[PDB]
Amino acid sequence: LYRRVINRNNRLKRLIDLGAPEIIVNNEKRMLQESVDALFDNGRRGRPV
Amino acid sequence: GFSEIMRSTLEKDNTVGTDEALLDIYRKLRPGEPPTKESAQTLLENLFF
Amino acid sequence: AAPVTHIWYFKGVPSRLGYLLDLAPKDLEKIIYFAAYVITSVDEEMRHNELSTLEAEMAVERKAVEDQRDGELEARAQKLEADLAELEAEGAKADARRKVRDGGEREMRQIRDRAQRELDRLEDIWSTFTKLAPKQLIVDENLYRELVDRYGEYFTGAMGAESIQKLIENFDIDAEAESLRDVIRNGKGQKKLRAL
Amino acid sequence: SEALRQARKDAELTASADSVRAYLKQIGKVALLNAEEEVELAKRIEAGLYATQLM
Amino acid sequence: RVLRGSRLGAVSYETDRNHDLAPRQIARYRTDNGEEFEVPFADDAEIPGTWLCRNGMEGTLIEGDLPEPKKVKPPRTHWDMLLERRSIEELEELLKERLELIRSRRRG
DNA sequence: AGCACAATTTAACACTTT
DNA sequence: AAAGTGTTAAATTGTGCTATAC
Repeated sequence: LYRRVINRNNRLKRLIDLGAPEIIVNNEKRMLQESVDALFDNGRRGRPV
Repeated sequence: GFSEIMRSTLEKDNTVGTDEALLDIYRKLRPGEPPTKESAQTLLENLFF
Repeated sequence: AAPVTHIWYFKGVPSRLGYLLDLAPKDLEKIIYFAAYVITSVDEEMRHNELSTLEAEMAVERKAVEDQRDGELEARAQKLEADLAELEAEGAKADARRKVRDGGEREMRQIRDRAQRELDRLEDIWSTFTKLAPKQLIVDENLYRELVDRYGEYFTGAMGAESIQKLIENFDIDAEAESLRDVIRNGKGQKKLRAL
Repeated sequence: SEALRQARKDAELTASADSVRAYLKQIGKVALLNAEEEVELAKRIEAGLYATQLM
Repeated sequence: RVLRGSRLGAVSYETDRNHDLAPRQIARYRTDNGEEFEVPFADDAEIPGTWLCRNGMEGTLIEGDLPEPKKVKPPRTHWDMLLERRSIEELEELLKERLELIRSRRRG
């Protein structure tokens, strides 16, 4: 779970510096939110990892 | 014809026709998907037939 | 690199972020998981005083829609005059002339109703702008771009945890505390039972 | 077809809480291109890059 | 069966002490957002100019040495990927072309 | 699976425009 | 008389718990 959080965080940090359309950045931020939610309390919102 | 409950529901149902019930079934089952003519007559035959 | 809401303070029972902002949990999940923009601020002074010039400019675009409508309607009138002139200049069958006059009415109806639909769209965007307030929702995802490219200087809107952070920034606790104290003191009903 | 041309309107306002399906419905709203539109878009991209470099 | 395991490391048995320890000196670095970090070092140690601090970002020493920018580049910054495959004469005879399309489309 | 419980909807209502 | 419009109850979902040692 820590690896998935820092993975999606590094990919967001790369997509922002590279310059990207809004859809890819919003999808990355939603994936980051779901990764941190899976870290803190799994299986609460949506299906569990 | 005996069916004292069936004609009661046939009064209180308000949905008349094949397509008018097909859109209701599709919108209650998906939910919220564009009604087509494939998903009308093939969804019911792709779930039980 | 982007803020993230703590899951205990959003997906509890009762949801504390929903109580602290007076937002429904079904709307909170639409905001923070990138499904609906939220208005987070609106300049009331500019929207108050420039309202007359904005609706005067809005009537220009509405009459432009109506003008293109009546231009296409005059085109349909001249086209149906040409049909009922050149087809009936000689001897002809009756029922095909009935169908020609029917199809002219059909295209005229199509013109005026397409214009009616886009007129209702232009009414809807202005009715949405005139009732703007913070902690709202725009689930359309096309109407917000129309509000950003046009009248985009009168407000701010965003998506997700940064917008929730912006709402928490502009949150005066004492005003909500005094209002919640006064509601349970004066009013009654379901409104009092909620405010506790 | 008011219903048929409604439920098509009322489809795009629902949650669909599975995020994969949300991303697929989000990317479904942009049309494809033909073999000669990408040429025009690439010409516009290269012209804009040359203009930003000269800037 | 029992299945012993170990996180790879060691446990030494020197009884601990607290009086004679080789002497140390303190450096102080300063990061970009005005933070100060104190780092101990041995006395026989070349104190470096830049240090990856506890904040997560690099901080230089408090002195004015200015060691190295080390001439590090961009990498590929698009353009470079445009200029390496297409030359300047082909772009200048294209951009102006596109520029004339701004002149003809504006008036029809 | 169920047993309890509290939060969140259809619908059922009088009240006020149209 | 229709048409909303807000306030007030039954349906409707989700959360939490369910013995002890080898």
